[PDB]
Amino acid sequence: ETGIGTLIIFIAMVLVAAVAATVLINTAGSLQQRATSTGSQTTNQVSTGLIVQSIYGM
Amino acid sequence: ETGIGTLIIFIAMVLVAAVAATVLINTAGSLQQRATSTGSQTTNQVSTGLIVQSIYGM
Repeated sequence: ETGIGTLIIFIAMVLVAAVAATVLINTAGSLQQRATSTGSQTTNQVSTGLIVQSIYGM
Repeated sequence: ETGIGTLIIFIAMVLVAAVAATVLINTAGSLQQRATSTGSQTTNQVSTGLIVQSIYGM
């Protein structure tokens, strides 16, 4: 009967959907750390600087 | 999955803002030295002079 064949494919459908879910989570986690670090590094880059007061010679 | 594309463009937005920041700082530093030197050179120019006391002939 059709009942047996339906159950077999059902298991396969669940496993496939889990794979695509894993890709999206892993990619978002990788891009999270890069975007956070870039923002913090740029903030330090703009604000920091050195200034010359006076120059003397002998 | 709108979250993925958001993070990618975010990185680019930060980098562009850093470029425009650099231009303004570099230009102000260049104009600083010219404006300082011109003031001091003019102060010397106005105040300095020579005077003739007396002239004799033989």
